[PDB]
Amino acid sequence: SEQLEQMASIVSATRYLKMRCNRSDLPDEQSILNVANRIAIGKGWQSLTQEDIRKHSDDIYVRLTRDSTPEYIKCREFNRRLVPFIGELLA
Ligand SMILES: [Cl-]
Ligand SMILES: [Cl-]
Ligand SMILES: [Cl-]
Ligand SMILES: [Cl-]
Repeated sequence: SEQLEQMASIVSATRYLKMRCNRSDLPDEQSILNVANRIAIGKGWQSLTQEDIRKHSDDIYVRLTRDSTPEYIKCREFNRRLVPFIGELLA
């Protein structure tokens, strides 16, 4: 599912920021998943569950850690790209 792929990618990138890019300001995993579930339900996505998003996000995260891009560039790319989602997270 592309909606699941999308949501899971946003959640895994946010985990990457928290774990490897010092983003102490971001909410916890439960909060992030709640917000992803809220967002999905607003977008009319009824099939997506927090467990589906969480499981796929785990798998994406592993792929992200293994990617040979320098870690600091990963951080810079995600910090720029997640600005909208982080606004929903902190709202
Ligand atoms: Cl950092
Ligand atoms: Cl759910
Ligand atoms: Cl769930
Ligand atoms: Cl590196």
